Amino acid sequence: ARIAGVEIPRNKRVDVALTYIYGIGKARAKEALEKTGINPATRVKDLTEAEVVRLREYVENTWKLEGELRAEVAANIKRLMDIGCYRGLRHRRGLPVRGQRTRTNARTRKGPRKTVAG
Amino acid sequence: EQYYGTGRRKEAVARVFLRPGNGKVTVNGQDFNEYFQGLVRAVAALEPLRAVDALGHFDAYITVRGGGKSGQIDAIKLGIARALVQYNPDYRAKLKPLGFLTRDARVVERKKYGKHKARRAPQYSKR
Amino acid sequence: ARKALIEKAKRTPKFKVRAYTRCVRCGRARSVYRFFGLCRICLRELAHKGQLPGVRKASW
Amino acid sequence: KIRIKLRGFDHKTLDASAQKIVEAARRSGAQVSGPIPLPTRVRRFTVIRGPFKHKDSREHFELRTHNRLVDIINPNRKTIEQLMTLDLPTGVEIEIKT
Amino acid sequence: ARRRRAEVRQLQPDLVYGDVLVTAFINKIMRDGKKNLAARIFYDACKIIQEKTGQEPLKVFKQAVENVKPRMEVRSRRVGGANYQVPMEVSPRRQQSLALRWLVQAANQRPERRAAVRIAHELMDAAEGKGGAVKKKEDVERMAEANRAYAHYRW
Amino acid sequence: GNKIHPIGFRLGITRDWESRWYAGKKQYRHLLLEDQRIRGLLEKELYSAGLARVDIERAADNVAVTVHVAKPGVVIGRGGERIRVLREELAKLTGKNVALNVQEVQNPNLSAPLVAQRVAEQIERRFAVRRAIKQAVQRVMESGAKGAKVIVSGRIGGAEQARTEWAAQGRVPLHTLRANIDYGFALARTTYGVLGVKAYIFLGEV
Amino acid sequence: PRSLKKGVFVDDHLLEKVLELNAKGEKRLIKTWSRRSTIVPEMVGHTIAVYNGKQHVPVYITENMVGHKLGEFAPTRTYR
Amino acid sequence: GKGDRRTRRGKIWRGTYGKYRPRK
RNA sequence: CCGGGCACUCUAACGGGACUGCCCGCGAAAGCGGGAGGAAGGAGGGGACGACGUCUGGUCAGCAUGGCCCUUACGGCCUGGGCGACACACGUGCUACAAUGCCCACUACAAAGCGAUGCCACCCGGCAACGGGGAGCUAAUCGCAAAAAGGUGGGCCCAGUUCGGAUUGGGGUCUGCAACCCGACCCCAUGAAGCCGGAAUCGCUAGUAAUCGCGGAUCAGCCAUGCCGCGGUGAAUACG
Ligand SMILES: [Mg+2]
Ligand SMILES: [Mg+2]
Ligand SMILES: [Mg+2]
Ligand SMILES: [Mg+2]
Ligand SMILES: [Mg+2]
Ligand SMILES: [Mg+2]
Ligand SMILES: [Mg+2]
Ligand SMILES: [Mg+2]
Ligand SMILES: [Mg+2]
Ligand SMILES: [Mg+2]
Ligand SMILES: [Mg+2]
Ligand SMILES: [Mg+2]
Ligand SMILES: [Mg+2]
Ligand SMILES: [Mg+2]
Ligand SMILES: [Mg+2]
Ligand SMILES: [Mg+2]
Ligand SMILES: [Mg+2]
Ligand SMILES: [Mg+2]
Ligand SMILES: [Mg+2]
Ligand SMILES: [Mg+2]
Ligand SMILES: [Mg+2]
Ligand SMILES: [Mg+2]
Ligand SMILES: [Mg+2]
Ligand SMILES: [Mg+2]
Ligand SMILES: [Mg+2]
Ligand SMILES: [Mg+2]
Ligand SMILES: [Mg+2]
Ligand SMILES: [Mg+2]
Ligand SMILES: [Mg+2]
Ligand SMILES: [Mg+2]
Ligand SMILES: [Mg+2]
Ligand SMILES: [Mg+2]
Ligand SMILES: [Mg+2]
Ligand SMILES: [Mg+2]
Ligand SMILES: [Mg+2]
Ligand SMILES: [Mg+2]
Ligand SMILES: [Mg+2]
Ligand SMILES: [Zn+2]
Repeated sequence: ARIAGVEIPRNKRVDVALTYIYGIGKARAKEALEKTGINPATRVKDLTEAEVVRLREYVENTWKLEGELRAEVAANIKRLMDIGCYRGLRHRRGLPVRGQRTRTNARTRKGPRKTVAG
Repeated sequence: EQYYGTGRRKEAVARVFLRPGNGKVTVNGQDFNEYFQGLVRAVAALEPLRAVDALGHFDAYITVRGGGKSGQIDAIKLGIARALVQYNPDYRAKLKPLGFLTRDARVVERKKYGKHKARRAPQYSKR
Repeated sequence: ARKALIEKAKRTPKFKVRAYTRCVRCGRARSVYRFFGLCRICLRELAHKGQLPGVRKASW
Repeated sequence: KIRIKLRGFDHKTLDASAQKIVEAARRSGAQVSGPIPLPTRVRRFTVIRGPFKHKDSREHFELRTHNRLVDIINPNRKTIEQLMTLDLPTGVEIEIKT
Repeated sequence: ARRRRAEVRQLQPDLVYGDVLVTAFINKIMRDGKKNLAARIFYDACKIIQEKTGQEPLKVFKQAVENVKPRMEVRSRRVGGANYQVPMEVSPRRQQSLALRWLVQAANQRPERRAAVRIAHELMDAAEGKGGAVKKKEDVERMAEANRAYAHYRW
Repeated sequence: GNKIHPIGFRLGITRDWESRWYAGKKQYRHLLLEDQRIRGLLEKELYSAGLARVDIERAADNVAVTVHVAKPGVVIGRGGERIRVLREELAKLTGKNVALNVQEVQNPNLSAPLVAQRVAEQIERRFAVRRAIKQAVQRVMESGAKGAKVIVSGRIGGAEQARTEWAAQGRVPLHTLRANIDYGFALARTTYGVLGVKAYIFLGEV
Repeated sequence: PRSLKKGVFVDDHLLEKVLELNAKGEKRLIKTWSRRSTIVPEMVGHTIAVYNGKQHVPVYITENMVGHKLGEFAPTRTYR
Repeated sequence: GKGDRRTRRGKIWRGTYGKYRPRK
């Protein structure tokens, strides 16, 4: 069931299977099922060509999505990076941005542990 | 006419009134099986009457309050016990050997400082 | 603590946020109970003396 | 409606003052509902024992404000003849709301 | 138990059967203090085990727990260097405890999705003389009869 | 590190507060501050007059400051003169229109804070502390007082190392709160250092 | 996720200074000890020296960096 | 579970309100 | 809800009640085993209480204090910054790795506390944080308030997922003079590691462990997952 820029969920509930699209979580899936007038509990296989085409109509152009969204986020990174912003420096050095402590437990942003001696 | 038993269990109070009848017991505007629906220990509430062969000889109305529903069930048990004793004192001969007239005094123990919940001590590592 | 560091008593802090408790007797810098206006050490000693009515030994 | 809100840090003081008031009002007035007790406001304060740690040594104290109610019914003069100012207790505190 | 004998707790009887071993097993199933959910597990398992095989769940439960109880085991004793595995018999109370623990642990190590289904099929297999709990029991007994060369270290 | 304050233990039973009144959320703070100011003033001036306890009571803007003295002649003064100055200076700090009250305490050696003050005085002029201790315990024991106890702090007699003094008599059971155990602390500030003086006195049973 | 939610706050200090500086043409280096204030559009083109807490570092203000604050370009920290 | 802030349990653990846990 | 009434649950002040007193046994005695009666027993359960002293234990950075150094200066005000830094290492925790589970509606049962511009029922606006309006409670009467696990109903179907919520992009509210350094919170989106943990090591013997929520102090706000209390359900085992 192709909906957005290449995206094919299958064999699951529709609202759940829409999370597999990039710019769609649970909220936007519920909104699509709401305004498109489609039963959320339906399986992917049982989707009508008209139901699929209406879901495509809505989801395709209401919000920016997979390729545009990835490029927009990455270009936002580049945007606040080329400026001399401190946030850009935190993105450069590969350190957390939201203002956490970096003495311990910066693992998610800094990668696997590289243990120097002491 | 009517006989009264109060009972108390783990911060619960279950006023129990016993009369003759068919065996229908109601609680706070609900039948005994609708308010305690799907609780496997609910049958213990009407257990004290199985040494006296009630439930067909008797009938009840109970008002319970406080704590959780398990304490409610056990307070109902104790209240039925005391109502049964005030009805017929000879029932004591079949009650205390079963143990239905004893107030269960097990209370939740207060929380102490230096602990997590009143006994659990925080874990140390490399003493 | 320090005398000048009880400058909160003349409050006029130039901004309403800069008001801190500053326990009256000991001039506590960090930990002050607002209800007594005292700090835990001053509260302990004063409750030991018996100058705070109603204060007993908690036990249960 | 004459509400007499009694409050204090001492329970025996509240009992003394309230019973004196009720004994004064019992020689003049009605079947007075009398000394009803109200729940007590409990303020607890936990304090670390020693300055400069030993964190896990703290002890706590508790203040308790006790409350009593009188509710005299149909008093006219002789009740307030023994009411104006006759009481000994100091730590007691009395309010009158109508 | 340095001073006293540590008197055994006397469990409450059961509301359905009136038997104490059922309450003990229901306690062994309970986790996080949920005796209601554990009782529902055990009794839906009772219905399933009484339907899938046309026998009474009472005697099947009893026969399974009886089949899982071992008669010998091993304890480590420090003698002349490193300790050795010394076999010995079992207390009836400890037999009960070990049987119920092996029952629950072999039931939850099963593939079945629902808990009650695991409990029911575990009880069935144990009542027939096979299954995982009886396998652990027979391994415990195989520890005996094997290091029996240390039968002079009984203590 | 043990032996919490005894009067803090005793506050509930067989002991009473130095201030007994009532307040609420909006009043307790500066009222307690006012009590502290009163006790501060009375410890500034009346130290050498032999004062033991200051009991302050409030009904409703009425203050009842009660000074227990071992020598009321210095508090009243000649012709009442001294009950004019510091009784007005008392009202020149608090605008509550407060009056002052005096009371007699018998046997200044029977009040523990007074005994503490006495031993601290004899320490400041550098007497052998143990003689003051045993003599104080005897002054206590020579008039009822089924128990008596005195503790002195370190740097005794000016010694470099700190020590701990002793010589109680009778029976002084600080552990059990039954029998009206009184306690007083004094501070001897001397050239070598500071000496704490703890006077425990045990009298009565119930 | 950054929010000021109404009347975006800019301190008077550099506000009046720069709105009077613009009237006479672009000025050279300015003095700034207030990094609490927000950047406004008309600041583009100047050269603003901000305080690290120790030093005075010049910053070239451009159109791209209008929505941010003065101090995003003055690093307090010094490492490696 | 409790750390998922856009679920109901994560809302009651933080004590907040929103779309996934309306007040009433 | 009303009339009305205190019997009841309750609130809070004084009492009664347990003493190995009764009986069998054993014993020289204390006492021990067992049994009845009793709400309860052999210290019924929990506190407050920590001996002569010890380690030259801890803080003059709370206070007070003995000596030695400071004086356009260590004192003193204010702005900014810092205590939040990171290639690492431990301690204490929080959340998890799921089906006895998650989420969604629906519904029931706590105790202890807090609140005069402070808590904020209720109506409106907004997906929401929150805003506007506004009632009441000097609070056993009002409000925080909904307890949560649980109950029935439903969907999920063993899968890095309707598990898990880290990280990051954007939008927005709020306290505050002011959120770059460096706040909480809401919304959209992104949906990382992790599928029960190596050697080793910790807590707990009865309502205890385990789990579930609630409140409080400090505080304009809050980095509280801490700390101090409260109750809901409720074990396993102790040969020695
Ligand atoms: Mg309790
Ligand atoms: Mg608990
Ligand atoms: Mg430690
Ligand atoms: Mg100083
Ligand atoms: Mg502040
Ligand atoms: Mg503060
Ligand atoms: Mg601590
Ligand atoms: Mg003294
Ligand atoms: Mg001497
Ligand atoms: Mg005493
Ligand atoms: Mg989730
Ligand atoms: Mg009425
Ligand atoms: Mg009566
Ligand atoms: Mg016996
Ligand atoms: Mg017996
Ligand atoms: Mg017995
Ligand atoms: Mg006891
Ligand atoms: Mg005891
Ligand atoms: Mg006891
Ligand atoms: Mg004792
Ligand atoms: Mg020392
Ligand atoms: Mg040191
Ligand atoms: Mg000094
Ligand atoms: Mg720090
Ligand atoms: Mg480096
Ligand atoms: Mg409501
Ligand atoms: Mg009332
Ligand atoms: Mg009411
Ligand atoms: Mg009232
Ligand atoms: Mg289901
Ligand atoms: Mg993986
Ligand atoms: Mg997922
Ligand atoms: Mg899995
Ligand atoms: Mg123990
Ligand atoms: Mg707060
Ligand atoms: Mg943070
Ligand atoms: Mg909390
Ligand atoms: Zn202080």
